[PDB]
Amino acid sequence: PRNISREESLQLEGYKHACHALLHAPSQAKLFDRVPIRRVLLMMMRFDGRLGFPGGFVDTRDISLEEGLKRELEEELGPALATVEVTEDDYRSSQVREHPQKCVTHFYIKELKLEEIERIEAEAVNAKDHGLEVMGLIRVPLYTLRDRVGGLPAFLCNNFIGNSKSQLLYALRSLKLLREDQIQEVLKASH
Amino acid sequence: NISREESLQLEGYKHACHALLHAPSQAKLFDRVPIRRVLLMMMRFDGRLGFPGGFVDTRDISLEEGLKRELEEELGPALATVEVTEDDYRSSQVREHPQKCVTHFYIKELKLEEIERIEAEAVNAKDHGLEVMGLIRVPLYTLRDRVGGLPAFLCNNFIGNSKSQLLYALRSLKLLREDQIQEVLKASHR
Ligand SMILES: [Mn+2]
Ligand SMILES: [Mn+2]
Ligand SMILES: [Mn+2]
Ligand SMILES: [Mn+2]
Ligand SMILES: [Mn+2]
Repeated sequence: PRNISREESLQLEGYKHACHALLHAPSQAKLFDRVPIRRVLLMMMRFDGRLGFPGGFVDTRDISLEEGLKRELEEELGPALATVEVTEDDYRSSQVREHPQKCVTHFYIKELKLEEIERIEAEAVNAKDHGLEVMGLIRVPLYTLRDRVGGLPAFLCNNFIGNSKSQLLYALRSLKLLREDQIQEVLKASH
Repeated sequence: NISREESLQLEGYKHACHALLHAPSQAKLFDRVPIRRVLLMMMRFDGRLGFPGGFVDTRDISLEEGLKRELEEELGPALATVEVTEDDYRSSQVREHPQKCVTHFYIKELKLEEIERIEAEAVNAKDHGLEVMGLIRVPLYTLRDRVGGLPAFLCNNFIGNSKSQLLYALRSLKLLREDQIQEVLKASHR
């Protein structure tokens, strides 16, 4: 999994493209009324039994990266996304590979209002892809519990698709949620 | 393992109840792979997968009344009308080095629409976004690559003897035979 710029990857020939987004919102809620949730981050159980971000393959000879993302989000997350514009401003990074297959993955990150996230969750059951490609929506625990494992560390022990584990860790950094040491720490507690 | 009447009068041990709710399904994945059955589990606040339910004080209302409560709390209001009776009981396990606990497992077949209504109102549960970070369905099939679906699913991080219990259910409901179950774990483990 290699880093590459948007413009450079879009000039490539014979590559498959995918788009995936992290939809997130701040929250004041405290787990057990003591542990702050801080922010809601959405991921999913996929048909293949792995955790992933919503999104999928985009044909760039046909539609833009944003256009492809939009369609796949509405299919996977549901009608509530018709009110949700993920634009070029939301674009973050692009990784490329040639093995097993020549594949470029794009990652977006988009902040929403809490009630937006909540509407998305409420309406996900009505998605075309519910109970098929998408087996359920999930929130990422951002805290470590007193036992030093429960929460994010333990969650990172789940089974992730492609580079999704790495994209999330990037977002944790990008959104200033965890310091590099906190991130390294979480990864150790995870074993 | 353990036993029900042997378990319910221990001494000091803490008691928990969890349930697998499931329904038959005609749906097919890529218009190819049958779903067969919809089985509910969840992502917990601690980052692990588990069944809904929780602790129930043995002296404070029956094992079923503990469960039904923890169900409405975690899965939501829809459950008030779910009837998780004594006949829905299935097993108990004893542990010690952890907290000394008795886990009671319950399997109850519902109608699909009922599962659908449970997933749809789950976002209204007292514990949505607190104890319960989201419901999921258990993929029962195995993909052409012979890893995706259930075997990949068993590599996720499960609480307690949650995995154990699920394997039990799959045999309990004649969903997979013992060798098929073994095939799945051998694919899973690697
Ligand atoms: Mn997808
Ligand atoms: Mn898709
Ligand atoms: Mn409880
Ligand atoms: Mn509970
Ligand atoms: Mn619980």
